[PDB]
Order: sequence, then C-alpha cells, then structure tokens
Amino acid sequence: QRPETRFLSPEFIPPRGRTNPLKFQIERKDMLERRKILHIPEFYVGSILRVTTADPYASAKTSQFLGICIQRSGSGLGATFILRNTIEGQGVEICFELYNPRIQEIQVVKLEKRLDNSLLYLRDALPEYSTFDVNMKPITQEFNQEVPVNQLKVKMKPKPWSKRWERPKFNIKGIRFDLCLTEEQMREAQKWSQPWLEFDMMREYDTSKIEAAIWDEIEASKNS
RNA sequence: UUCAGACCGGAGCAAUCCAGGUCGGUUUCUAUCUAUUAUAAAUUUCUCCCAGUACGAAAGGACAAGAGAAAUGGGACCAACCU
Ligand SMILES: [Mg+2]
Ligand SMILES: [Mg+2]
Ligand SMILES: [Mg+2]
Ligand SMILES: [Mg+2]
Ligand SMILES: [Mg+2]
Ligand SMILES: [Mg+2]
Ligand SMILES: [Mg+2]
Ligand SMILES: [Mg+2]
Repeated sequence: QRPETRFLSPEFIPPRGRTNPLKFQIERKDMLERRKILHIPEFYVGSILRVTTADPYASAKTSQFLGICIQRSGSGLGATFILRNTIEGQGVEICFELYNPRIQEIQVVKLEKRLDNSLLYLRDALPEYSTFDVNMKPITQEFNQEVPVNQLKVKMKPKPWSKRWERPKFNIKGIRFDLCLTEEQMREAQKWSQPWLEFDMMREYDTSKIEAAIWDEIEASKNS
C-alpha cells in the first residue's frame, strides 16, 4: 500500500492580496534555487528541530539550537519559524529565517503534530513542556505516511496568561481547561464567540488552481 | 481662588466677621463674516583613530584632518516581526 499525499511547504502558498503573480514566480525560483543547496526537511508546529547557524562572534563558527517549532509564517523568501526551549530555567525563543544563507544544516529529531496550529500558549504552560534534552538523538520516521497526531493536554501557571487563551478566537484544543478555569469564566469566554464565522462562505480562501500550478512548477524545477 | 453647607482658633452681648486654616460644591454654544487647511534642497551627539603624541619639572593631558555608529527632526513604506 502506498498512501500518497504531497506536503507543500506552507510558504509556497501565496497570500490573499492583489499582488501581481509575477512576484510569486520570482520568489519561488529563488527559494527553489536555495532548496538545491541546503536541504529543508518537513516539520510541523509541535515538531522538534535542531538548527546549525554560522556564528561570526563565537570561536566554533557553528551555533547549535534545539526546540519545538511554535509557529510559522511568511511567504516566498521571507519564510520564518520559531523555536522554543528552556535552558537552565530560562525560557528562550528564537526566530529563524528558513531561507537565510547563515543557516547551514536543519535537522529533524522528532516529527510531530500537536493539536493546535500555533502554540504560543506554551509560554504560560508549566516548565516541563518547554524543556528538552540538548543531546537527544534523532528519532526516525517509519514511513507510515501518517504524521503522528499527539494529543496532549497541558497544565498552566495561575492567571494571568500572556494572552487570553480561553476565548473562542484562539480555538485552543490543546490546553486543559477543567483544572485551569471555573464555570463562570467558561461562560464569560462564550460571550465573545462569533458563531456565524464558519458559515461565512466568501471569507473562505480558494487555492487548488494555484496548488496545481506551483506544484507543477516544482516538478518542472526538479527536472531541469 | 471666588457664592450658597460645615467645623477649629480668634473677634464681638449678639447677628455675623479675619489677602487665617480645613472638608464639600453645575464650565452652556448647531460657525454668519474675516483668517486658515502639505513642495523639497538636514541638525546634533558619542565612539574609533591621530597621538598618551604637540604642551608642561612632572601630575595631568588638545583642536584640525579622516573613517564609523547612533539619536532627533523632515519625507515615505509592510518582506519579516509585532497589533
Ligand atoms: Mg502581555
Ligand atoms: Mg468658633
Ligand atoms: Mg464628594
Ligand atoms: Mg476646597
Ligand atoms: Mg467648555
Ligand atoms: Mg464654512
Ligand atoms: Mg464645533
Ligand atoms: Mg525617521
């Protein structure tokens, strides 16, 4: 059995603006020129990575970092992702540019999908979830063609949290809300819900034409 | 401060009073007329040097020239970040 679904790195998806499509073919040709030197592996928010940077100021030019991918955003050449880790008890985040020429090797130790598409809420979660072993070895993939969905509820510090996570606009399934909240506050949070949004139709973003076109563009670019 | 209430010194037999303190106390306008409603052509630090040299018995110790960084003020703009 060969389950086959093509994972397109999220920054090959052009934004909704009215920008002239000529711009996007340029960015694509550049970042696809970049793909051929530095190899960029798949990963998702929740997946654990280790990046090697060229560091001008250190003695060993290589700087090593390891953490969770908390969120990604961008498009074209300006793609970025954010790593999070606790070193010695200090919470540390880094923002990396995917296509930046300073980055030498990216390495995936654990490929994983956690329930929410961004976790900034690991800021208010207890220190365990942000801690990782600097030296852990890459734990490989069995080619199940199923990226494992780890459903893990989290514990949080007492309020306030850097954002209000209980409220509907965030759609957080990952947080454990029974232990961290009271019924009153769970009714409060329901006053900000906007039920009609999922049914808004016109607010929906259509892709697939573009998907076919640019995927064909990537095939065509690998061939040559 | 500056009215109406109120205490506390004091002054008056009192009513009341002292540019003496203290607490409290309504801030109204829908613009008729005149006036007016975006051109540009930078300013300042602090470093780095020079040169620890010129200057003085030593102790302390420069400008000028030349490379950098900022900050503020003009004019803009969202690839990223952040809202
Ligand atoms: Mg905050
Ligand atoms: Mg009296
Ligand atoms: Mg009052
Ligand atoms: Mg008063
Ligand atoms: Mg007034
Ligand atoms: Mg008029
Ligand atoms: Mg008016
Ligand atoms: Mg400015």
